[PDB]
Amino acid sequence: VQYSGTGRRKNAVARVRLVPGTGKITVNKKDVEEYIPHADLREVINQPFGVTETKGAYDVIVNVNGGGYAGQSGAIRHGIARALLQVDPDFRSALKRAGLLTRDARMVERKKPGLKKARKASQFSKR
Amino acid sequence: IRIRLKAYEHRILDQSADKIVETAKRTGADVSGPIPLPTERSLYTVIRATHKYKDSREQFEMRTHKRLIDIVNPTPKTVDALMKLDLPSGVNIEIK
Amino acid sequence: GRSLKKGPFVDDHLMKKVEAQQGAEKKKVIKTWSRRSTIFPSFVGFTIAVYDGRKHVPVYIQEDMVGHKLGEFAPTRTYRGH
Amino acid sequence: AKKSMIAKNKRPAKHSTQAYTRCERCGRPHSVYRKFHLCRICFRELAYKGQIPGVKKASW
Amino acid sequence: PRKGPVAKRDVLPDPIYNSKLVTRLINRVMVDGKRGIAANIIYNSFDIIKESTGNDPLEVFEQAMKNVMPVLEVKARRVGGSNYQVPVEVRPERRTTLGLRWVVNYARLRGEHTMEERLAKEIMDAANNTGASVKKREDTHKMADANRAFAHY
Amino acid sequence: RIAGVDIPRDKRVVVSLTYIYGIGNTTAKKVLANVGVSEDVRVRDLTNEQTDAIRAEIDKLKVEGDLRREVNLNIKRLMEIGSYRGIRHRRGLPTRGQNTKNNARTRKGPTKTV
Amino acid sequence: GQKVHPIGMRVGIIRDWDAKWYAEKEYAEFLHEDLRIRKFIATKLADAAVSTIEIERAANRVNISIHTAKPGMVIGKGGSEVENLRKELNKLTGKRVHINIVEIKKPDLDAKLVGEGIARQLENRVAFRRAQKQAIQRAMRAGAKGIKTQVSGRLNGADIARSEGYSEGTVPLHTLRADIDYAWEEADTTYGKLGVKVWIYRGEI
RNA sequence: UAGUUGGGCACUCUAGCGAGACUGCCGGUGACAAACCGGAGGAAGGUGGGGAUGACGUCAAAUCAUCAUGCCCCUUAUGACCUGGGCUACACACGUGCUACAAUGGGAAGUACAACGAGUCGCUAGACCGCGAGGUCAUGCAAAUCUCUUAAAGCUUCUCUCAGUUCGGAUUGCAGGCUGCAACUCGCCUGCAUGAAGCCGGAAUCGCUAGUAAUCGCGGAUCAGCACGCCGCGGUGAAUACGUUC
Ligand SMILES: [K+]
Ligand SMILES: [K+]
Ligand SMILES: [K+]
Ligand SMILES: [K+]
Ligand SMILES: [K+]
Ligand SMILES: [K+]
Ligand SMILES: [K+]
Ligand SMILES: [K+]
Ligand SMILES: [K+]
Ligand SMILES: [K+]
Ligand SMILES: [K+]
Ligand SMILES: [K+]
Ligand SMILES: [Mg+2]
Ligand SMILES: [Mg+2]
Ligand SMILES: [Mg+2]
Ligand SMILES: [Mg+2]
Ligand SMILES: [Mg+2]
Ligand SMILES: [Mg+2]
Ligand SMILES: [Mg+2]
Ligand SMILES: [Mg+2]
Ligand SMILES: [Mg+2]
Ligand SMILES: [Mg+2]
Ligand SMILES: [Zn+2]
Repeated sequence: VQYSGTGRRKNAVARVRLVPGTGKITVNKKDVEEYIPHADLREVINQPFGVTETKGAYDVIVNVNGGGYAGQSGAIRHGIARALLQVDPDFRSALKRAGLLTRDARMVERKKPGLKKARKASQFSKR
Repeated sequence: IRIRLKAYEHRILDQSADKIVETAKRTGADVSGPIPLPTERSLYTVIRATHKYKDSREQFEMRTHKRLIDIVNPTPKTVDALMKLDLPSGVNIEIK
Repeated sequence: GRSLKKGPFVDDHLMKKVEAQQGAEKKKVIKTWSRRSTIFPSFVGFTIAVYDGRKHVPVYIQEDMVGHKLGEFAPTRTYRGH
Repeated sequence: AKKSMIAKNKRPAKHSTQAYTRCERCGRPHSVYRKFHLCRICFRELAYKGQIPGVKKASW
Repeated sequence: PRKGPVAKRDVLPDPIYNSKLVTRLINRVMVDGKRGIAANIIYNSFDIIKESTGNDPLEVFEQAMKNVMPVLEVKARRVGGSNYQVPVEVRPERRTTLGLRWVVNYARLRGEHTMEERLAKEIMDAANNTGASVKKREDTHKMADANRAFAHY
Repeated sequence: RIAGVDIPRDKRVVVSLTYIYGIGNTTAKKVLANVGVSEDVRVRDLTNEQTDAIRAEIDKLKVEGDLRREVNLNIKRLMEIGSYRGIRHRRGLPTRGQNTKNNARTRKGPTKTV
Repeated sequence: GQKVHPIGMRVGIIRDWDAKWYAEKEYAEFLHEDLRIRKFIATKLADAAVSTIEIERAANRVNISIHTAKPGMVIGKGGSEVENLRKELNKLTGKRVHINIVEIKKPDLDAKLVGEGIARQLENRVAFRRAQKQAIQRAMRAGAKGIKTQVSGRLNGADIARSEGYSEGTVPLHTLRADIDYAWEEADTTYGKLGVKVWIYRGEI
């Protein structure tokens, strides 16, 4: 038995799979520390277990691709939350109030024409 | 048999794809698809004005939707049937 | 710069004129529009009136001058100062 | 001088790099799309008309 | 803005000290969104703090914050043809903001070769109630007292 | 020291050699490779025999007054033939094709606000 | 301020390409061929009420659907006139040109036809106000949900150009679902060019 | 050895059809309403975020050099052909950007994650030569199939140690590569050589309220050759909004 899930963040998409274990997390055939060497991002990933009281209960195998490490970290967190819901609907209340279920929709705003960036404008001289 | 269809409008593309699938299915040969492919997109930007006014622009996108069809166990009748089924000029079709 | 394989460059008409004048006791001015021509050791000893955009300026060739484009030796535009 | 320039551009060029592309609709030399062989002005004009296949206003 | 007060974005606490204040400091030091360098420098600075003083770096930093955080700021106000400053109590968010801002600014001004070293030195001085950050806080409070006659505004 | 220029003593040998005119970073690494001397060791620790070998390498090289005279001979050569390049040198203007309406301060000198 | 072209705005939303064909490597040649065909057809059938030209391409064949309010005039007697046109188009292009004709029911609701009619009248020195008003009446009787028209230039040969326009009903250019037909024509006078613009709004889609 | 092969589409993805967000329901305020505040659920809550969309008009604003056009002027010339030259000038002034002034850094080594788009005589794998720019042989691909294209910041080690420096990369000499008939006027790029100003910027002045600013690369249109510009894409990622006196 493996509980699956999918998370998305920016251009990173992660297929998550929970297998009951010691909390060891492997992403794309490599450990979380090997792949994401940023402790902040690793803690972000582990948030769902803390809220759901399932610390160390489940090991996670995640196949994630696209975007950078931080975006993929967010995507991994979203997939883990979805997988926990699969395991137990009753986690929904805690997961929602923590907002882990909610899909972070903030994407890269496109560049506007005439503007050097999404909102940056050319330096202006009155005269 | 492998068939690649390309069209600027997904609606006629789907209509023609249904025509191809139905004729092939009617002829008896098995059909795989229709398989959508990533719609190719080209973008062109032009100054909206005809003189100076560099900042104000307009952008035009050309979209090419593409469908794929794989007909398995092609019967002899199917080849002529697909060569007889004529799609509008609005759809471009490639065979093998 | 110029590829070594392609070898040195010079306009054919200019090259023909210098060759015909090679066996000349006293070199005569060669009037050319060709700025592109590279200078050659054979070119040494000649005076070339190179077009400058409005007239052919004569320039005398010598061993030091060889190896450079003719047009460089004839400035195009004039600037005296302000 | 537009007509003489148009005719000369049509004629084969003496050297490869000399060959240059004009808008075959108006002869405008600059901003001639290779895909459409039209200047930006003529391209935008015809695209609004809908007589350039595939093209349409871009938005996203 | 014109409409009214906006909602404030929150920050998750630190991974190793588990406090929002440390994360705010990391963001403050952050430059060009290079949060990796920011957090590494903050942690190195706290290590030096624990070394040079066996106390908790978190406690030392809280002491530095309490020492640098102002209480009464001066806001400029224009009265007719004369403009002058007016003393104002600082809302706690601005208090923490000013504390972190002053610390980082003055730390960047320090003379030690490495930023974590500079930050550690400045934090310890602030905890000790000395240095440029406390100097700035003293000046702000001093200015508030000087212009205190305008408090009624 | 090496060719009459006191290279810095404490710095690493690679950088100290670069302080020689006519020797860049690439040439410094090359000569150290030839001599077998490590790049990290400082010159103040370099033994005298190492210095002699390095001097031999440099002697084989052409640097310092020799190099300056060579390059100045080339510039003098341009000016004496009177090339476009020579006139560029003569009037202190960019020679490699830069625009002069703006910038060109390096060749021209400081600004003359007039 | 300026406004987007009413047709170009809806191309792909409810309006479709008039050049209805697909090509990749011959895009340039086929588009130039279409332009020359359109120019030649316009010059030839200027007298005929030719509004729309639709081109379709299949191999070397070229199908041309010509919409007109005078299909009899365009065809001629016994297909004589259209056949002559077909032969000339074959000479021009160098490939088979199949031609189809379409009857324009309610020419009053066509932008180009109405605009061309107003342009003819202006060339004939009719009061521009009268021309636009009667054009509006014909369109409204034909059943337009709305019409709008504009004439700009040296009206009555005045030294200072200006623009006079009229409208009736509803012409919501911004509403995208709305089917608003548009067309621009120039009426050349003794004083220069006069520009005529017509917007016609039928039942929305 | 390889999602390779067999096998399956479950997941992702792709692209059609749909569903969903409609102040839709609960609470509070409200003049029985409009509407406002909050809550629920939900991925998204009040326009969810962004783009397209630009009213009547305004400035005799801009464009007779995209094009068309009234009128006026030229017609062996203000028309036309060719070569060369200029638009690249340069005491200075201004605007817009690129790189920097360094340690939150530079150098060496390792190692990881994108997206948008382009390719037929073009993208070009792999291999040989070359320190490099690239040259040679040669492969697949008209392309979710091959290639451009293992992105850079990142993270992890070593070195440098506050120095106008191992910062800086201007200027200049030499020697090369390419494209092209042709690189001097007058291209880009590379190696060696040199190492300029520049130590955070007067009066004043510009952008931005969030995946924004800031910061990092990637693609493309023009295009034989040529971008620090423009269009677009993705990575990391803040501070602040007290308030409407000026
Ligand atoms: K062109
Ligand atoms: K120049
Ligand atoms: K300037
Ligand atoms: K779907
Ligand atoms: K004109
Ligand atoms: K005119
Ligand atoms: K200016
Ligand atoms: K720039
Ligand atoms: K380092
Ligand atoms: K050149
Ligand atoms: K500055
Ligand atoms: K190019
Ligand atoms: Mg060219
Ligand atoms: Mg040196
Ligand atoms: Mg130049
Ligand atoms: Mg609107
Ligand atoms: Mg005016
Ligand atoms: Mg004229
Ligand atoms: Mg210019
Ligand atoms: Mg310094
Ligand atoms: Mg705003
Ligand atoms: Mg971005
Ligand atoms: Zn044009």
